[PDB]
Amino acid sequence: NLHPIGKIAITSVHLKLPILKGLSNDNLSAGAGTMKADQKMGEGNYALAGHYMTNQGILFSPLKNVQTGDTVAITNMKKVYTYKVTTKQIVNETQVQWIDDVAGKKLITLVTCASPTEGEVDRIIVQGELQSVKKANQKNLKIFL
Repeated sequence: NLHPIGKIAITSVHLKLPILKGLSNDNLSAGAGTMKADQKMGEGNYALAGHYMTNQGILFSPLKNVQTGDTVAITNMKKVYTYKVTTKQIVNETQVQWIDDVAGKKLITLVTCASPTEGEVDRIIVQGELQSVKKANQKNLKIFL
């Protein structure tokens, strides 16, 4: 009953998760939560956060293995938005500007803890630039199966 609004896939690290609205603890434990109220796929800077791991095991920790040039795809089941990773950084939690819209860019920004340890102050940031928007047909949706 979290009601996913989409899905994210990063084939390079075998990540496939629901996208959920907002950063509730439940959302962050189940998938990628939207970091801003008003963001839209394929527009501005689409920001998503998830826990590094849960009780069960890994969640967003595979971000640590994502490299520049990797593709990240999201869908709302209407269109598929494919982004190409332009940076991966470990930053301090205070660097909130990473999720801000950037004039003349269409970005995705993925955020998780730098580690599972108590009171971790650092975050893994994976950011990418929109490469394509395609109709959510069988061919383009396959990667989300």
